[PDB]
Amino acid sequence: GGIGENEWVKILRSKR
Amino acid sequence: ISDAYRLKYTFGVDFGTSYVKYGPITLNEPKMVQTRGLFLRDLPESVKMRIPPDVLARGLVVGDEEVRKYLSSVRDVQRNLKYPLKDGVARRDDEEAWRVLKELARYTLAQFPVSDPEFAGWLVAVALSALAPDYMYKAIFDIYDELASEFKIYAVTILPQPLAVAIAENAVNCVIVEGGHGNIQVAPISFALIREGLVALNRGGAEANAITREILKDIGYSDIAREEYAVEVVKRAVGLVPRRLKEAIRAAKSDPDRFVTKVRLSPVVEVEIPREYAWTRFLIGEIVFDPNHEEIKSYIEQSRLRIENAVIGDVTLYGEMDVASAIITSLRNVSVEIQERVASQIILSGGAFSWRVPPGMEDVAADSVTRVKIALEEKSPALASKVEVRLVSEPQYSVWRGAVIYGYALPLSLEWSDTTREGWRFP
Ligand SMILES: Nc1ncnc2c1ncn2[C@@H]1O[C@H](COP(=O)(O)OP(=O)(O)O)[C@@H](O)[C@H]1O
Repeated sequence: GGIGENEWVKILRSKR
Repeated sequence: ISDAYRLKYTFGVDFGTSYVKYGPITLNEPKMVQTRGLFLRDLPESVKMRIPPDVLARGLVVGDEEVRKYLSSVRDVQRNLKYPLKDGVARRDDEEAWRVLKELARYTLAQFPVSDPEFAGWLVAVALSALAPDYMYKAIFDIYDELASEFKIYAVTILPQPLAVAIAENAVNCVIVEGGHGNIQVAPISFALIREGLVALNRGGAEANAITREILKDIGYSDIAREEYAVEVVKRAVGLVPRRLKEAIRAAKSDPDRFVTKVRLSPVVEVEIPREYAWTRFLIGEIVFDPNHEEIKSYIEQSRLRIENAVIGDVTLYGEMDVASAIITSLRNVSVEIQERVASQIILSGGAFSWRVPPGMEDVAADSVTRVKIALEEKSPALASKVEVRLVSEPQYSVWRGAVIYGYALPLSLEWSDTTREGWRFP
């Protein structure tokens, strides 16, 4: 449940 | 706006049908306040004499302690207590509903002051029901734009509650089942909310309370049953979920002493569930999963309970459909490619699924995960053999946790679009 391991962080940061 | 800044000043607000969960990303658990406001009308001069002038002039109170302060004074509180989201949607022209929502938005920000100069406003992430129409998104944005003149607010975004659960759970491909007081939302998530698969049920914790109230009257506690707070305490204390209802009822009628129980409501008041009615504990937990049982229909036939469809805009909320059928319907309404990705993980969330099994009752009673697995094994053995079902660690807090993660990660270069329904607005 940590932020660093959460796969959604990379998905969301890729949005344009 | 640095990374460190967003790890301090992301602010999450989950507008539930009965509770708002709120606060900064630095909290270990969110604060909670009931999704309601009390209008101060028709008060005796005796009572009005001792109310602060600024409160009397405002005429509307939010906050749990503050509403409790004045509730005893209002004789007719059905007319004066307003619940703006009891079915997840505030109607466009319901001015009292939107006034209560603005007051709640103000109150929640007011609980967290400033004392560090490098602060230039919150980054607010709001979660709303998947049922919310476009005009609700616009009205919520308007509220926070107006409050930006009273509080420092750098940016605002909005997302649907089922997507927030998937983010909190680190699950990019899943089916979410989110159940609160008002309704159940079923939605597939595959890198986004798959709208075509949304299925909504017109049952929730309110229905568990409704049948608890009718049981209490049958036992002989009609006066207690008129108090909503007391029905809530009894529901949480005595409700049970059966593994299979007919087997649970046979066990409780053969050995009723196993299932009798007592509930303390105050230093003076206590409620007892006696032998004749001990089996009815299983109706209270079962009704959210499946209402199609003769013992529930009996109260409908007496005009003492309602189970019906509702329509809100473009979505029908089904009264009778069981939770397993809703999961199977949701999958059928999306493409096979999506089904193969999401059908592996079913995730239950929301307070309506909080049930625990008392020690010793494992032979006849169930938690929510077990009840849903049993249902899936009956209606789709293939799916049941391949799926994992779980309940989130903190059923009432999962949406808020996903909202703060979303607010932390969504790029600030992504501007709100009315076409894609995502992005930031800057007051
Ligand atoms: N321990 C519990 N047992 C049974 N029901 C519970 C429990 N805790 C909370 N609930 C129910 O959960 C519901 C609140 O769910 P919540 O996730 O806050 O969403 P919402 O704000 O939409 O109601 C209420 O109907 C409440 O009675």
